Amino acid sequence: NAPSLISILQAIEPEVVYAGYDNTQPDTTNYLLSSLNRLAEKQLVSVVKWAKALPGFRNLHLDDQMTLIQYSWMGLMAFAMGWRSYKHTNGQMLYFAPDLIFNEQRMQQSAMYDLCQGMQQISQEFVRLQVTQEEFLCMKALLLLSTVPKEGLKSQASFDEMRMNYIKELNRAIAKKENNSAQNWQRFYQLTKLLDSMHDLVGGLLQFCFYTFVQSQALSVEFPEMLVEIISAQLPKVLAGMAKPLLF
Ligand SMILES: C[C@]12CC[C@H]3[C@@H](CCC4=CC(=O)CC[C@@]43C)[C@@H]1CC[C@@H]2C(=O)CO
Repeated sequence: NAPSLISILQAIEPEVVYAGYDNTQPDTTNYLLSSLNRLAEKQLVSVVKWAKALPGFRNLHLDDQMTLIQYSWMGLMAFAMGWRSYKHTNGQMLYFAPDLIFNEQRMQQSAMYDLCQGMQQISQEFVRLQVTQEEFLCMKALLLLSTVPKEGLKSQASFDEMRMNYIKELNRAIAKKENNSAQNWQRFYQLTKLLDSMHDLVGGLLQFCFYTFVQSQALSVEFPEMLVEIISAQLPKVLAGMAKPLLF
C-alpha cells in the first residue's frame, strides 16, 4: 500500500521558526507584540509552504486555497504554538519560539493576558490529554479544513473528501495504542472537542488582532509587510461573516 497521510504529514512538518528576538531588551507590550508579528510573518511563509505540500490541498481551486489559508492561519499558528508549549515547557509557558518564550511577566506585559491564558488552557489540554504527534498532525490538518466561507467553495466536493480523509487518518492515529471501541470514542471526542474549542479562542485572537491592526500607529505595534497583506485581505471577509467554522 501507499505511504499514509501521517507519513507525509510527519515529513512536511515545518521546522521551528526563531523570532530573532532580543531577550536582553526589556518586556514592553509594543516590543513584544511587534516581535510576535515579525514571527507571524516568518510562520505564515512556512505555513503556506506547508499547505501546498499538504495532500489534496493543491487539488482545490486557488480561490479556496487562499481563502482557507486566509481563515485558518490564526488557528494553525495558535495550535502549533499550543503544541510546542506542551512539548517544550509542558504547558507552563507560551513557546512562541525558542528565543521568544512567554512566562508570567510577559503574558502580563502583553496586554493580551486573557488570551495568553486561553492559549495556555489549550496547551494544558494537550497536556491533560497527552496528545501524540500523529494526533496533532492530523488535528492541525483538520484545523485548516475547519473554517469555510459560508457561500460554499469552488471545489466543495473535493474538500468534503479531503476533510473525510483527515478525519479517517485522525481515526487511524487514535486507533494506534489499541484500547478498542469505547476508549477510542472518548478520544476522538476529546480531540475533536479540542479542535472545536479552537474557534472560540481564534475568535478573541482575530478580534484583538484586528484591533491592534487598525490602531497600530496609535499603539506603536509594527506589523510587517506579508502580515499587512494577509490580515488586510482577511479582515473584511471575516467581519462580513463570510467565514463559518465546521464543527462536530
Ligand atoms: C497576532 C498576535 C501576535 C502573533 C501571534 C498571535 C497568537 C499566536 C501566534 C502564534 C505564533 O506562534 C506566532 C504568532 C501568533 C499568530 C497573536 C494574537 C494577538 C497578537 C496581535 O494581535 C498583535 O499583533
